[PDB]
Amino acid sequence: TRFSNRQNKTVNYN
Amino acid sequence: KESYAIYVYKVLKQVHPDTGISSKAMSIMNSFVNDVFERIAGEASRLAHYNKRSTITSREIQTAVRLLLPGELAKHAVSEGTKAVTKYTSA
Amino acid sequence: ESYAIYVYKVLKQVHPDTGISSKAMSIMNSFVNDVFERIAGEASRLAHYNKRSTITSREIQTAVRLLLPGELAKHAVSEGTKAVTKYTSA
Amino acid sequence: LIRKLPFQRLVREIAQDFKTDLRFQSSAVMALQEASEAYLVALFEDTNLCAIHAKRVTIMPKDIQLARRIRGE
Amino acid sequence: HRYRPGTVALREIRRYQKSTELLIRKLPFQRLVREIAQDFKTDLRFQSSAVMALQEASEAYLVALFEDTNLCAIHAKRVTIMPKDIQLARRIRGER
Amino acid sequence: VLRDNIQGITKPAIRRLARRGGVKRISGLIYEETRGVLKVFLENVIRDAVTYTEHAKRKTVTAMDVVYALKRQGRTLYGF
Amino acid sequence: KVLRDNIQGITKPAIRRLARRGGVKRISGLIYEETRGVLKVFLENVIRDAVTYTEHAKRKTVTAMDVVYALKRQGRTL
Amino acid sequence: KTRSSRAGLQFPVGRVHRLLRKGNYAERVGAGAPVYLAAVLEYLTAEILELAGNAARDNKKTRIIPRHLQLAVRNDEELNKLLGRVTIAQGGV
Amino acid sequence: KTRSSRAGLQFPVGRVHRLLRKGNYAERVGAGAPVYLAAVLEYLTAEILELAGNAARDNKKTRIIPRHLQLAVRNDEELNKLLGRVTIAQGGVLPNIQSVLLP
DNA sequence: GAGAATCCCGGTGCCGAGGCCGCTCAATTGGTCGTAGACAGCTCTAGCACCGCTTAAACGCACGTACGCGCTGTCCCCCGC
DNA sequence: CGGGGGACAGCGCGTACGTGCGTTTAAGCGGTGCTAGAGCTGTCTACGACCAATTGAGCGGCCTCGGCACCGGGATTCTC
Repeated sequence: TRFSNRQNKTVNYN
Repeated sequence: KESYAIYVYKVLKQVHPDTGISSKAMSIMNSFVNDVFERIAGEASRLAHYNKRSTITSREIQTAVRLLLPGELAKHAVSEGTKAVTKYTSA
Repeated sequence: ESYAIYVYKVLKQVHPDTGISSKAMSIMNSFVNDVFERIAGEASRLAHYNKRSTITSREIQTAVRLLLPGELAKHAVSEGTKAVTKYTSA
Repeated sequence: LIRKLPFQRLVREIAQDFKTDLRFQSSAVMALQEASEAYLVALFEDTNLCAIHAKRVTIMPKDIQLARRIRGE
Repeated sequence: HRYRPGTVALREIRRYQKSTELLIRKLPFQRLVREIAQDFKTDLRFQSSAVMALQEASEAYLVALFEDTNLCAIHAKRVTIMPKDIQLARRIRGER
Repeated sequence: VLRDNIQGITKPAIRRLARRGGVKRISGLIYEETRGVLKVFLENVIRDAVTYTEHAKRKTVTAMDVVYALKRQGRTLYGF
Repeated sequence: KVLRDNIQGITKPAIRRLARRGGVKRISGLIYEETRGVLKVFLENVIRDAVTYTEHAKRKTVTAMDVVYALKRQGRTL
Repeated sequence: KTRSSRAGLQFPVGRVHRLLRKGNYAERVGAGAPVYLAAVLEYLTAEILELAGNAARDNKKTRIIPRHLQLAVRNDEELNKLLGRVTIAQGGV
Repeated sequence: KTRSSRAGLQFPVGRVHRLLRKGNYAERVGAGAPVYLAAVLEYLTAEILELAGNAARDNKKTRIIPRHLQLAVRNDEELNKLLGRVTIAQGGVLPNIQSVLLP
């Protein structure tokens, strides 16, 4: 709901 | 005592309410919040002194953040600040 | 405004034969302002940490020990002590 | 990774050199461990970069001296 | 005759260390900065002294990088400077 | 063309600088590499200087603005 | 009981573990004594300022907050 | 309504407005400045927390922990390069 | 008489005090602070000026010039540590060579 | 051994440095008012030292191999004119 | 453009580093026990801030003289 403006690289942290 | 953890909880629930947070991480957020605050404020102050100004305004912080902050984060944050102060002032 | 007059005073005290290029004096003028800012910054930080309203000799005295390397610091600090004591008596 | 008891005994030794009488919060010791580990690991990554640039698998003390000069100094 | 390679280099190194002038050509630098600044604003009527300060800053920064990378090259035990030594230098300096 | 001016900082000028750097022997690659490094560095500093300049809302950039830009980059230059 | 811990406390296996964390493949047997020295210097640098912070508080005890002040400015420069 | 809720912001504008005085940063402060400050503070923390939430979620943990923060911080080059001198206690490499 | 001469110092104590208040570094200043500062400043300036004078005399100039200042600071390890991030226009570099480069 | 480069010596120009004078602003002096800091006391807790016990880690030695170092030969490039 | 030197690759050899194994050692954790100083509170006095007046020094401008730099010639020193 606190949306994020930047468009950024998707990450997998698993 | 004078701490943001409740505000961290607010935005945490606002951003990822499926995630808890360790008190350690919460403290790191508090340390982080204080660090960025003193960074932007100290800059804006010294800019105001450089401009011979006894007052700090939206422009000073809007300039300082554009100085401190990476280019995307800057214009995104700047837009967020201008939107917010627009809502505040229009209210 | 400038320190050049005082720069000349100290210069003639230490090397009365010599002169200086105004370029070099401008270098000194920038340098003294730099060190003055740096020391004042540390004084502010110390005062803020200790919730003090004021800067005293104690604050600058300790801060110098943080800026300077220890031998230069020892000279600076003892000279400052002598200066402030002479001001206190005179 | 590094052992709190030896580490803190070293820390107290060095403090004893400056003050000659101290007390320490355990949180201070923890913080010093975290700082020292992070600093050392970073310096290791640098010195490894140096060693591979010299086409060695072993790091050498020369690589430490060089890395410390170039980054630190 | 021809002086053997490096003796010229050594004596010019000694000259340039002992001398103190700006080594980069003046107008080329003035133009270069004029262009790259223009990406950020339509027109800046630069104070020339500001250009001079930029010239000094750039010279100092480059020469520092050059001596660092030369230290890298000698650690390699080459004497030819290679771009990889620059990349390493910037990496270790944390500039990359 | 001023882009070509980044090439227009000539090979022998770079050589002169390298001699002040004390370096003995240099490969042909280094010139473009250093041109890139310089471009990045200078672009950053001027970006900061112009940010000051526009905050003062005047068309003139000053040396003082450059000094502040370097200072916030984290490096200091005297004589101004 | 003749040995003294301050050097010895930092010891080959722990250094090896730090190197492995640092991704190092292999190490000369000489390295450890360099790193101990460097560590001493690094430690020496920070703790001196923490002492002086503690002096300005006139307290006998050194807190993590004093450490944070010394470590903050010194870490950013280094 | 409160200044924060007037701005829609989730941070203590009154505190920071006070802090701007309390830190001597200037003897005067203009009403938008603490508001504008609060807006960017909220934005900044949201960006990092979003990444850290993914890190916890990816690690199958509800708890955000220094590891998850550190992993997030180092994965964005901008945050990482912004935070290049910040060190995370108990944040592994 | 002037506070500087009451202390016995050349640097302008009144200037220092004004600059401290202008810089608002704290709400208040104790009267000893500006004199102690002026003292340490004067000491530092004398100390560096000795080395610059020495360099100028070795160049057998009477006028000190920026080169002499650079050579002074880069000779003193203490000043150099104090000034490691500081750069001097027209200062050049301290002449030095890695012996392995020599023939 | 010879040639090229570097240094020293002398003269002249050009400007900057140093000094003088007068004016204006800052610094100094004195008094008043309040608050911040200093001083003292009390209570709480965290820090320090040592023992008890388990277990894991560290140390020392031997065995093996792999990596580093040095040598040699060829080729390209960069340096010098 | 030409020539020479450095760079690169490949090969051999020896030593050092890594791994395994066993035994020793100290860390890690918990508990014992106490005292110091940490922190907080209250009170009082000194010190600085503020205001006003006066005086002297510093700043700015101008002038004069000396120092430094540049140019030319000859001798010394290094290099092939």
